[PDB]
Amino acid sequence: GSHMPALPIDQEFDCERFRADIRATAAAIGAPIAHRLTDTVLEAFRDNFAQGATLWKTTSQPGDQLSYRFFSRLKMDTVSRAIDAGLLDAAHPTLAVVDAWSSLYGGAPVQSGDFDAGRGMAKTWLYFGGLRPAEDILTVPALPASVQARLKDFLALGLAHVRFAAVDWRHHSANVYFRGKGPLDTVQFARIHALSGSTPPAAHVVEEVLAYMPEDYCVAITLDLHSGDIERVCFYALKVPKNALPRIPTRIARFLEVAPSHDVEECNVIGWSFGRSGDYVKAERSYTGNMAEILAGWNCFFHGEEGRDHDLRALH
Ligand SMILES: *[C@@](O)(Cc1ccc(O)cc1)C(=O)O
Repeated sequence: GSHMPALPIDQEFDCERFRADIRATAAAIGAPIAHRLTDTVLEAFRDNFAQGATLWKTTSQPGDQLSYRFFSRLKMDTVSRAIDAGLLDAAHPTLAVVDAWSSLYGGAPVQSGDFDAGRGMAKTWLYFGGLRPAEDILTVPALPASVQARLKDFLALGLAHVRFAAVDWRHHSANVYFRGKGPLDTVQFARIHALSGSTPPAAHVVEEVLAYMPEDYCVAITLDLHSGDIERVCFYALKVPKNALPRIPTRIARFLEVAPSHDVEECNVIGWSFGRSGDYVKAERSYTGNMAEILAGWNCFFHGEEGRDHDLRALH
């Protein structure tokens, strides 16, 4: 239009440019778009995106959603806000576990938000504020007996501290984020992979995941919140530079190429997800608000850096 403003090219979060980039990136990777829903998310959580690290995610699954996420600096009840805005059932059965988890340690945990371009509110992510004993997370009364039962299987693998938990609002499951004292080796990999029910992989799949883990490693476990079944596990490598990337699916290569990053220090994340329904690769990519800074503040370890958790080692 005859004096329509140019979308900025600088680093600072701009909401109108975000809307355009969500649309462009969904199109670029062949993902679905929900215009109205996307506008509702952007209106409800504008400040969260502005003040946190806003970033992208997808998986190598064909046609999978283009997701967009805020990692929070502004601490507030994002779940209540989601419900106010019409983005989440007020009767969702996972609300009780999310409130329990959020209320721990006198309310220290901080919620972040994970959305899909085609489907709206996807996940609520909880940073718990340090290395929490797995017990504290897996034995809140809101969790049924069959979920709390899994505690002992985790402790038996030396997966004894939890750093994050992410509730999936379509599937009444949670991804629980552990840090193990490593190095991660072949046998520890196999014992973790075995939880998923996935067919054992060839030796080079494992060798490659092991080459990209920090010494003290982060692994997410997908837990059905009714049955306690484990569907999936996922091993993460954070801030992998483009010239050091592992072998990736062409869909992930495309994603990393087309999704824009405006951060001073670019941040790509690669997850190797293994699961009974099929393996895949997850990718995340920085957009605005300094993803790397948030992750370092959480005491995450970056590819190529020392990767030793001293506090953890004093506890084990
Ligand atoms: C894990 O790698 C989990 C993880 C994965 C992606 C992002 O962005 C943050 C955290 C960890 O280091 O705790």
